[PDB]
Amino acid sequence: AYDRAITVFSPDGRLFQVEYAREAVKKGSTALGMKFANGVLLISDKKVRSRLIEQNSIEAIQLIDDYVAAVTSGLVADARVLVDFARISAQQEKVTYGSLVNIENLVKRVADQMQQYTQYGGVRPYGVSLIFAGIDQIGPRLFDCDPAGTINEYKATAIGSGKDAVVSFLEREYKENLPEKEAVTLGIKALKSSLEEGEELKAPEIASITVGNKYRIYDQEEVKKFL
Amino acid sequence: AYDRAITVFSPDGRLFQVEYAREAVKKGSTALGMKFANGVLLISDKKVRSRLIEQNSIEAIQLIDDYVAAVTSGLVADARVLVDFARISAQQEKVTYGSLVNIENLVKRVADQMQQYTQYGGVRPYGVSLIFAGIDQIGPRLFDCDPAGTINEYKATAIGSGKDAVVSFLEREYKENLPEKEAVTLGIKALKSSLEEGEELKAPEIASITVGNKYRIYDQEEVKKFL
Amino acid sequence: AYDRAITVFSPDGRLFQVEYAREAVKKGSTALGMKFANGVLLISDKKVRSRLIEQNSIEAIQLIDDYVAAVTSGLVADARVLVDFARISAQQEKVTYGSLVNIENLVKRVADQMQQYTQYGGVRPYGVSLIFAGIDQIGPRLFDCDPAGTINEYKATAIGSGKDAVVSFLEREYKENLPEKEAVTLGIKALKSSLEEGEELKAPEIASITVGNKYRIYDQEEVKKFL
Amino acid sequence: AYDRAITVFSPDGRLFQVEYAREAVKKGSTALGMKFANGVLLISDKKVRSRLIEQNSIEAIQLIDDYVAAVTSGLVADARVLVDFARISAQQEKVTYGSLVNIENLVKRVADQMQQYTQYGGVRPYGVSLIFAGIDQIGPRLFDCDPAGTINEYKATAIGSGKDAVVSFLEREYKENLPEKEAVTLGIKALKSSLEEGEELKAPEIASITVGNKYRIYDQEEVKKFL
Amino acid sequence: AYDRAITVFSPDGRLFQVEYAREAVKKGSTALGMKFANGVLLISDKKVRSRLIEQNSIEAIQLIDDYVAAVTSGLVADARVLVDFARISAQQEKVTYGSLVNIENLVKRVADQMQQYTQYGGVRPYGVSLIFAGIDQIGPRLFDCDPAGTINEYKATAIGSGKDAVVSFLEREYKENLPEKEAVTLGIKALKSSLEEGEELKAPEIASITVGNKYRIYDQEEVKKFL
Amino acid sequence: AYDRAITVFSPDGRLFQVEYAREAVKKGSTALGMKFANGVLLISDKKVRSRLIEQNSIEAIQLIDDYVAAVTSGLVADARVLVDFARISAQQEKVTYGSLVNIENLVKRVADQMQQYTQYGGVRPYGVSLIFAGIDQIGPRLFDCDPAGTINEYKATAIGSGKDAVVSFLEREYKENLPEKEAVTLGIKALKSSLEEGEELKAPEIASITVGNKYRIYDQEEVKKFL
Amino acid sequence: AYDRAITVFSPDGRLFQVEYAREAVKKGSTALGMKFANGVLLISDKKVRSRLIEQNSIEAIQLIDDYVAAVTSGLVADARVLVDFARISAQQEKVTYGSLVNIENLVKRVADQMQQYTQYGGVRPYGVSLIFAGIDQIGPRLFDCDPAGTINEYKATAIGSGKDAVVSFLEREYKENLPEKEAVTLGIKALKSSLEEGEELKAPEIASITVGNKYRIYDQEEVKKFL
Amino acid sequence: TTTVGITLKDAVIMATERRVTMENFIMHKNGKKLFQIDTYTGMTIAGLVGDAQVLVRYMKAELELYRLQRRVNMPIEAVATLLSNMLNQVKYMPYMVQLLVGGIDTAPHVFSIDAAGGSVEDIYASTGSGSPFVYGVLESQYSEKMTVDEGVDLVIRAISAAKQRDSASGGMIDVAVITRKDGYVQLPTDQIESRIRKLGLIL
Amino acid sequence: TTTVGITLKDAVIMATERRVTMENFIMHKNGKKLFQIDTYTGMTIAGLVGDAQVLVRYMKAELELYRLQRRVNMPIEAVATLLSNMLNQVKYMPYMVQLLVGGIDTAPHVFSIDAAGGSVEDIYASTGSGSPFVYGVLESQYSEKMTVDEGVDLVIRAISAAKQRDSASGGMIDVAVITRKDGYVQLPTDQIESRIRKLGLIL
Repeated sequence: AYDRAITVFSPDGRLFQVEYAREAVKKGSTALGMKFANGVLLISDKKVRSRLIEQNSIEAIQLIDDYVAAVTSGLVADARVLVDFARISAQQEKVTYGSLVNIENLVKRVADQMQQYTQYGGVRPYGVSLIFAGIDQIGPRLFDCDPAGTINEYKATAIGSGKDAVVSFLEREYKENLPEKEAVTLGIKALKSSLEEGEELKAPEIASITVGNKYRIYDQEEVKKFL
Repeated sequence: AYDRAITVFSPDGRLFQVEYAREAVKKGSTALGMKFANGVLLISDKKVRSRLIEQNSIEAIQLIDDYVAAVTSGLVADARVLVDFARISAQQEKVTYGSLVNIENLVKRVADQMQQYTQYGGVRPYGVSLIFAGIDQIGPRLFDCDPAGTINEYKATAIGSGKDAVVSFLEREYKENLPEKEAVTLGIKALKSSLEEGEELKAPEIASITVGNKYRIYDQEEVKKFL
Repeated sequence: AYDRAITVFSPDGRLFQVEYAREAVKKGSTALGMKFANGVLLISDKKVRSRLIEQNSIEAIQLIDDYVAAVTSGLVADARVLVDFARISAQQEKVTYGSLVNIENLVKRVADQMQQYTQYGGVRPYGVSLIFAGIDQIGPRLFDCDPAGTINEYKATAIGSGKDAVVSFLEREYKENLPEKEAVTLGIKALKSSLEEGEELKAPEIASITVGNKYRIYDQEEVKKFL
Repeated sequence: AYDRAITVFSPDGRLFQVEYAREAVKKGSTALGMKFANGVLLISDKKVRSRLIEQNSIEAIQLIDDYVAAVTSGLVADARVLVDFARISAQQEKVTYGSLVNIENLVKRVADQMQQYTQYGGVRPYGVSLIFAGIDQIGPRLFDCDPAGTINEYKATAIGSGKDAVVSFLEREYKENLPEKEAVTLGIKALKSSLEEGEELKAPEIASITVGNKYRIYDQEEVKKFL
Repeated sequence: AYDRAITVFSPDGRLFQVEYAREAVKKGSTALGMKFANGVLLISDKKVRSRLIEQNSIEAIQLIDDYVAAVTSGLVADARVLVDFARISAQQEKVTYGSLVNIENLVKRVADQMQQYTQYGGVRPYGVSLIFAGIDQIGPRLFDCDPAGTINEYKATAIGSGKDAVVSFLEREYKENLPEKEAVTLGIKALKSSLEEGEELKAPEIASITVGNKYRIYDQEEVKKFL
Repeated sequence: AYDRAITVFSPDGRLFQVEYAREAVKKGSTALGMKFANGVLLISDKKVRSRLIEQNSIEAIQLIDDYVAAVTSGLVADARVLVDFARISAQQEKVTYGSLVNIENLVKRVADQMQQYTQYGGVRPYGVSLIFAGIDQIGPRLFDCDPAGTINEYKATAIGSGKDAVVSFLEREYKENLPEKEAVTLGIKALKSSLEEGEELKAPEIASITVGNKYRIYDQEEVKKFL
Repeated sequence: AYDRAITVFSPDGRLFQVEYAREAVKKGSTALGMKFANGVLLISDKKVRSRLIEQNSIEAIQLIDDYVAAVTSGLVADARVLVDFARISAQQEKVTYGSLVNIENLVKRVADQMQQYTQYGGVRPYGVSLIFAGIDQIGPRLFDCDPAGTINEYKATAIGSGKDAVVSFLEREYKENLPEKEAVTLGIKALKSSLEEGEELKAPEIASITVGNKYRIYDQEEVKKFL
Repeated sequence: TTTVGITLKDAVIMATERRVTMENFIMHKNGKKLFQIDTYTGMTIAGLVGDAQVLVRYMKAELELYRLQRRVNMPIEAVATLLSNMLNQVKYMPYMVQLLVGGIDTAPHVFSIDAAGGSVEDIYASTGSGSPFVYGVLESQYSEKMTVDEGVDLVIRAISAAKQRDSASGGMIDVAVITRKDGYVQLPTDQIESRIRKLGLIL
Repeated sequence: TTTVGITLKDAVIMATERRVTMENFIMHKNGKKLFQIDTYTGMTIAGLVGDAQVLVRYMKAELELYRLQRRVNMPIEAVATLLSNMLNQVKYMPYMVQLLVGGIDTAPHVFSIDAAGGSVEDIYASTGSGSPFVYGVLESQYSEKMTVDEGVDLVIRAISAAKQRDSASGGMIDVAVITRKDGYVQLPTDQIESRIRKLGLIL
């Protein structure tokens, strides 16, 4: 009888509406990424749909800068609006300070925006989680921003339906500072062990950055190697 | 007890109100379209009504530009307001950049508009789905924008009451780069196999564009050939 | 339990509040009209009330321009406010384009206005349907605008409590391009066959326009001929 | 379960809240009036209260112009606010057109105002009916404006608790173009036959206008003649 | 089930919320006043409280002008805010017309203010009744303004818990144009016969005005005479 | 079923929400004060908390001016916001009139502010009572402002959990114009007889003003004398 | 049935919604701090998470100035927004007065912000408690600001899930003016005795300030000494 | 232009000329500058034509709304106070007008208001371009013991002197005596021509 | 125009002339520049007529609202402070007025306020066009040991000198002595004419 409004706690003291937004994140496809020796990557599973899809507009990975990028899971509607706000806040940040000095407060702008909607009645929150990644003045960065607005900056995570199984794998297998290729293949094995039996891992989009370089997205045949 | 407000999830984590808007789309007549060798077309079923109807204002296909066009299904009221916002956003896009450079962010503007109304209380969403189509700097484009605001660009779809049967046909029969006529007849067969037994396919509106050309609407006797 | 708010769909996916506004239209008196060889007319039933009524302000037919005119049925309150908005939108249209070039977007302005109130909470829609009619750059026009905002241009319709019986008659008797008199008498027979047994058709207001001419309202004795 | 909000119809399609405002009108004292050979009058019953009342501020008849005047029944609170809006709209009308040319759109302004509050949630309507009366460029006028906003313009009515009995009398006795005195006495008999048994008709306020003249209110001893 | 919102009538057609505000008036102490040969007075019962109370700020009678004054009963909070609005409206009135010409529209301003809050949801009305009194261009005036906004000017009334008993006395004893003293003693007897058995009438505040003079408040020993 | 909104009366005619705010006042610690021969004092009980408290920011007595001061009880959050509004209001009063001429309308402003929130929906009232005290152009003043906004100016009171027992003592023991010391010791005995059995009165903050002087707060060892 | 809205009290007179926010604070990890001979410190427990976490952005202690600092517990989303408002209010304070003169009204600004959201409907409060600490013109300061907006300045406290056990320890062990090291080790023992059996105290962040100096954060190996 | 307003025993007389220019170029030989503002007071015009007519429309509206709310006529002090507050709420986009309002409520008054809203009581006043001439002849011949006919003869002699010695004024004089007994009566032009031919100021 | 305000032992005396111009062209030989602003203080006028009368209306309203809220008269420092804050909230669309407010609360005061809201206490003050003349004669003859009759004689001699040596001032002088005992009393014009004929300043 309390899971109806965003503004009411339970007698335990929970926000059931916020947690249901976190549940709506869980219905989206798994996407992971880690940082390594001089840089960070991202991996996103895509169950290949109608071949009629031009691949350009189903990329869960999106470039918010030449030096920051991220990936979503959940309500694709809210997801898209969020990646838009990430881009616009990156622009305002870059113009008031000459450059995107710290990725952390780009993620802060996005997080405070997602925070506020968990508070006021007449608004429902965003049912999306975002994993930011890039290079700043400090180096490799990798955040995750959930529906409530929590940011915790990792050197690896996932989001989505697999997230527990992937972070379970990485929590017992990952070792830092791998040279990029070895890191990618570890993350591929991580993504593999999150599926259900019988399911064959299709081709997932993966992209990376190294210190002093821009992004690049591995095209499907550079991806095809690690199958 | 949760399907009453746009802002509340279920304990499964669903938005029953958004899904009911998607159900309200399902009560509208089937409309399909695909892209082919240099360009895209659209097909829209019309069960021919009162002959008193001047045909000019029951066209489910509507020209948002000389180079972008679309079709709706659902609440005809919301549908009309949506095609209006599509035209106005095309104009603002074309004046701030000199031309409609990418169809994708026209569809983005429309999708963000339809997105927002799935979020705030005191507003119900739009019970319409839209299939945009046209030629840009990249080439043939074909989106579909649903009530929640999902966009997925296809090279073929339908919307409406048939949509499952039509996409079921296209999912096992369609082959890309057909010369325009052959494509149209494939899409006509697609539209045919979505009706119920006894129903005879009447005359549907069909229109197309090719790379470097404007739209044209096949008039009823050019349509009459493919019956 | 769902027919309480304008913003909630049913699990079938209906808007019961909008349909109840359509029901409130049904409590108003029948009014019909058709276009013919060079022009359009309108017919409106009036059960003659208190002879104290100055006939000037019970005319269901109202002149929105010298070249556009319409008729309502339902909540007389909302009806009047609607015919006001029709006049004002005709004026804004005529001043931003030098003339009322197309009747269709006058009806669009009215329809988008009636549309919006079917969407937002804290507002109920208009319980009125409107039948516009006139001459534009294209020729004879005849729309019907319902509470939800649907417009369908006809060459004949009714609205009101009889509407089904009248459109049932016209659907099997009407033939286009009648010379004005013959058309009127057909529409009178249409209005006649919508009443209940014992009821005698009183004197209904009828008015018309032809291509290149303004309106005129048949006065009661020119009406009295066709009894 | 539906008569709680102004914005919800019944499955019959009624506005129970609006009708309850019409019921609140019925709790106010009867007031009538008619037009005659060159002019209109008004009659308003007053059960003579606390003699302590200086008669000035219990007049149900109120002058909105030297040439328009009216009378209310229902919530005296809303009644007073309405007669204020009638005066102010008469002033704005008179200054944008040099003179009160037509009484009809003064009554339109008042009626559209009373209309709007039957529509939006968070507002209840006015529980008052108003009977306007006067002389314009056309001649004698006599409207009645109810809570919903209906205007119908009579040559005689009542409002209030008696209204059915008075309009029942006038519907079978009244004859137009009576010389002023005879008209008044007919209206007095109309007011008489609306009371209950045993009740003696006290002194009612009555006032009139003739073509080319201003108002006057019959003082109590000119009233006392027709007892 | 209808006495919950200010905006809903009953099927009898009553405003139970407004009537409950009128009930909240009934919990306040009795206060009366009348006009006489050239002027008006006021009487207000006060059950003498804590002797710590400085008498300056428990006066139910309050001077809104040197020539208008009033008294309240009910919610002391709303009462005070009301007498404030009475003062401010008297000032605006006096500056836009050079002087407080008519007391009636001061009471109109106050009554329209108290009126409006009986109408809109999200607002509760004022639970206070006010009895204004003074001298204007016409002469002695004495209104009473209730929660709904009814004004009836009297030459005598009460408000408060006794009001029925006091107006019952005055309705069978009061005779106009008494010389001030005799009037006061009649009003004291009126106040006396409203108490319950055993209760001794303490010292009530009484104040008056005569034509061409300002107010004065009888101090406690001039009051003490009439015990 | 009625104690849920600030805007609904009971059928008795009570405001249960306002009274519950008065109940929330009752959970705060007792604080009293009286005026005497040329000036006023205040006493506030403090059960001595965590010695970690720097005594500066738990003073229930607060200086709103060098010549006005007050004390609160209830929700310490609302209490603090109130004493802020008292200070700012004293400043605006002092600048528009050159000096704090009357303490009474400082208290009026605070009271009207606390009044308004007992009226409008979407707002809950302040759950605090305030006892103002000081010297003005008239002399010693001592108000109490409760949640509803009632002000009654005393020569002695308390507020808080003891308030009934303290005002019960003062109602049978207090005698005016005591020289300051004797007054304080009477008020200490008043505060003593409000505790429960076994409880030892700790050190309470006490402060005073005399005519022509500023405030001073008795420090803890001047307080320690009267133990 | 009352713990649903922020604006309704119980018949006991409690704000169950505010108390549930206080319960939501209780789910966060314990954080303590005290002041000593010339300065204040803070201690915050952190159960060490994913080694992927960059330690820079999980610090519960945050520097609001070079001379004020604080720590949170509860909703990490609201926590972050709060520490942002603390920084911004410190800046506005420092620019309108040349320097952060008093820490107390920085904490006032934060508490008034957290206060207001316990009052208005359509807003839920912040589920965070904050412990500010620093050096001002007066010296060492240490507040705690809870969800309702209570501030009490301590010389020692905790917040979080342990808070009762830690303040229970400090309430019987803490002695003021310890030289910094001895103080820290006492606070470490305080933090130790709040855990459950079997749990080993990991490495907690601890930081301090002394009179005339800025902050410093003990790095993990200076922390490692006191294990 | 010119105006005149004269208070005598139990009446007040106002009159203007009728010539509107609006250019140099006298353009309208029959305008209207004397207005009935209420059933017991009137208002004259001596300023910019558009602004003055808008002020006449607003004051007609406000006084009619006033009498219709309260069933009492407005005091002359009240109408000048209202007009002064209206003209002084906007003086940096001001109305270039010199108004003059006169009438009788319990005693006759004629008030003058400049463009900044300065109201001042006086027993005889005038505004406009041809104002000092009529002030001269009113100062030389005016007495407060006159009758209504002597007053209107003095008014006609005044405005005739202003016409003979000024360019901006001219055209046919119209006069309206407002008194308590007969109310607002504007004299017909035939009686005014009879008074001119009786006084011998015609050429 | 001219004003004068003189504080003596237990009273304060203010007086103005009555001539309003409003043009060059002296137009009204009997205006009103001395106003009762409250039962124990008054206000004089030496500026633009419309702005000054609007300020008089507002201050009458605000002081009456004040006394009706608090049942105490306003201090003279408070009324000058209020008037200064009102005039200085708008000084770039300012009121071209030179106000002077005097009265007695527990000790008599007369205060001066310019167009920018500069309040300053002084025992004798004056404003207007004919101001330095009355400052000259007040400086030469004024002593603080005068009675009420000596004070009002000094005032009449002052304003008579300003009339004889200035164009803008003139007309009949009106004077009102405000004291604690009798309250606000404005002297009738017959007593003022008697004092003029006794002092021998008539011609």
